[PDB]
Amino acid sequence: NPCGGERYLDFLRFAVFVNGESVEENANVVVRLLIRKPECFGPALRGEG
Amino acid sequence: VDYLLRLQESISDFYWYYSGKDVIEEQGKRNFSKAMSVAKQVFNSLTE
Amino acid sequence: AIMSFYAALIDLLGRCAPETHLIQAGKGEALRIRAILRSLVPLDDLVGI
Amino acid sequence: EVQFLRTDDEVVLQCSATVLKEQLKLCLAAEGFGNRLCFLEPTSNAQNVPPDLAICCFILEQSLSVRALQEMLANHRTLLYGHAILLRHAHSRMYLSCLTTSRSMTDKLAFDVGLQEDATGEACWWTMHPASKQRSEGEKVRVGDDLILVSVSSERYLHLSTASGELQVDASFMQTLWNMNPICSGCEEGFVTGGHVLRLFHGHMDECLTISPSDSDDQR
Repeated sequence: NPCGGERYLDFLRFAVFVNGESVEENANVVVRLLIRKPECFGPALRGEG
Repeated sequence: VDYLLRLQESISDFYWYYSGKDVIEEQGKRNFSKAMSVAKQVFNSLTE
Repeated sequence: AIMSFYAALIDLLGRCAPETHLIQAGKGEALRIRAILRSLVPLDDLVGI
Repeated sequence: EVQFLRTDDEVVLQCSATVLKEQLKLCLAAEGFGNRLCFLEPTSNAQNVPPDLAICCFILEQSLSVRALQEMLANHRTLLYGHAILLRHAHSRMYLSCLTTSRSMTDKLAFDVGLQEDATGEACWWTMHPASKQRSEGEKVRVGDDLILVSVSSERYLHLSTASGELQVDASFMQTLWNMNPICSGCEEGFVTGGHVLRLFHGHMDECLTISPSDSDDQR
């Protein structure tokens, strides 16, 4: 579902990036959660295939 | 006992955080005071 | 929609990227996060896109 | 009481695979000298073919909490879930680390796992996590438990890759359950134990049991 994926990615962008500078805590948490759930990256970035 | 173990692990982590620093600032002192007050209460509960 | 999702994901990761001052300070967490992001997204793919 | 793993204990990292509808046990192994990358030595067919256990033995040199590891990097204990362990190859004395190089054609995000000469850096440290909720973080790791190892540096699970025909070990985002089977805990002084290299002398004759010299006519 690319549309919903894009919407949630936009929310995560707003969460992590504030006033032109990255929020380190939120960025680290988001990156760790995304790597823990690799399907978030989409089929293309999925490692095996 | 389980809650006491959790509190002990948290306090050990917070000590490891502050070990490198030479002096604990006021916020760290306050968090230490809160954690150790809760631990004192838990110890009293176990004693009773 | 697929391109929008992938662009949003790359944007979110770039935002999650650590700050230059942290990188210069050599913070272990920042270097780790930057390495993870670099592993996720190859540079040749960005250049080609 | 169930045995608890402790530092300075020799262990073998073991994983299970199903090939041709048969359960196969494999131990993580590495030569160290001349080849720093880790492979998998099968051990199920031990009765018919001995496994090369000499290179599958790792020593739990040290176990630390995550914050203690952070402080030490910036600058016998029972293993507890969530702590970071430092595995040293018994033979080569190089530490098990998550290499930056990758040769896995199937997976682009995976990294190679191999030995590292020195203990410096966060690559050599691995964090243990319970395989199931039956155990919880902070609980002592019991012998025979199923645990998942996560590299501190790359945040990647120690993974068994069956994508290719060969069974290979690599650091990826898919988790594999590993068993840390103890090899030895502590040997009392002067007593022989399995896995020891020794000479068998003929009583006190000064004669020892040996094969013929190299290039001998009996093929040694």
